[PDB]
Amino acid sequence: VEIPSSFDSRKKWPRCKSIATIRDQSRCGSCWAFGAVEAMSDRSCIQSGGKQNVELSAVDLLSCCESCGLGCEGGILGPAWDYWVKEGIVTGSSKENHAGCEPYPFPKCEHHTKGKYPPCGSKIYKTPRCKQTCQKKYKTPYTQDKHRGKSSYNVKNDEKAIQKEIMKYGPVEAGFTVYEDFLNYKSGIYKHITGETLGGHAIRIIGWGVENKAPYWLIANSWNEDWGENGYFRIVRGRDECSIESEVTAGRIN
Ligand SMILES: *[C@H](CC(=O)N1C(=O)C=C(OC)[C@@H]1CC(C)C)[C@H](C)NC(=O)[C@H](CC(C)C)NC(=O)[C@H](CC(C)C)OC(=O)[C@H]([C@@H](C)CC)N(C)C
Ligand code: NA
Repeated sequence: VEIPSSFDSRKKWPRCKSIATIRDQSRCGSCWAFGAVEAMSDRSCIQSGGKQNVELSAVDLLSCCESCGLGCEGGILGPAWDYWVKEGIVTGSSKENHAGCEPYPFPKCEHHTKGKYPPCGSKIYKTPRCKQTCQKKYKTPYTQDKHRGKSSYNVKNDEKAIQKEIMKYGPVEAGFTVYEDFLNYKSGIYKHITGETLGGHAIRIIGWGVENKAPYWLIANSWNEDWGENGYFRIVRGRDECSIESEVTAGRIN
C-alpha cells in the first residue's frame, strides 16, 4: 500500500473514543500494562467496526497476569498481549471516572512536569491484588466482562512495516529506552541529547507526520493530559531512536 506522509488513528477511526483517550498510570511502573490495554481497547473497537467500544481495565492486566513481570515495578509486552489472547481483560476506567468492571485504584499525579494534579513523587504503590470482582454498581460478573484477542505478535523492526500495521489494524504498543532528558519534554520532536538511562518505557503509537522536513511518530503517553502535548509526544522516526522501532507489539481480535 502507499503510505501517506501523515496519519492519525484518531482521524481514521473517530467513533473509537479510546483512541483519543489519555490515561494516567499514577505512582506505578505500569506503563507496560497501560500501553497494552490502550492499544487493545483501540483495536477491539477498530477491528469490530465499532461494536466493541470499551475501555479495558489496566488494573486487571497489572494485578492478574502472572507472566508479565513485576507489576508496579515494571513488566514485559509479549506476555501482556498473550494474556489478552488467552484470559482476556475486563473493562474499567480511571479512579476519577470509576466506570466499568475494575476501574484503576490510583489517582492522577504529575510525572516530572507542572500542572494541576499532585506531584507523583518518588514512592511507588504496591501492585494491587488480583481481585476478580466487578465494582458493586457494575452488573456483569467479572469472568463474563472479559474481552479476548485472537492473536498477538511482534511487529518487524522496519519503519514501513510499522506504518502499514498501524494504518490497517490500529495503534500499537511500543517500548523505548528512556533517558533523563525525556523527563524535561514539554513539546516538539524528541530525540535523546542529554542524560543517563532510566530504563524502559512502554507507550502507544497512533500515527506519524513530518514537520519542517523532520519525520516523527505521534505517541500517546500514560502520564495524563498535562504532560507533553496534551498527553502526547512526537519522537524522531526512521532511525530507531531510543529503540522506538525495535520493540513494537500488537495483536488482533480476528
Ligand atoms: C513504566 C515506565 C515508567 O513508568 N517510568 C519510566 O520509564 C521512568 C519513570 O520515571 C523516572 C517512570 C516510573 C519509574 C521511576 C518506576 C515501567 C517502569 N517500564 C517497564 O515496565 C519496561 C517496559 C518495556 C517494554 C520498555 N520494562 C521494565 O522496566 C522491565 C520489567 C521486568 C519485569 C523485566 O524491567 C527492567 O528493565 C529492569 C530489570 C528487571 C531487568 C532485568 N528494572 C525493573 C528497571
Ligand atoms: Na503539557
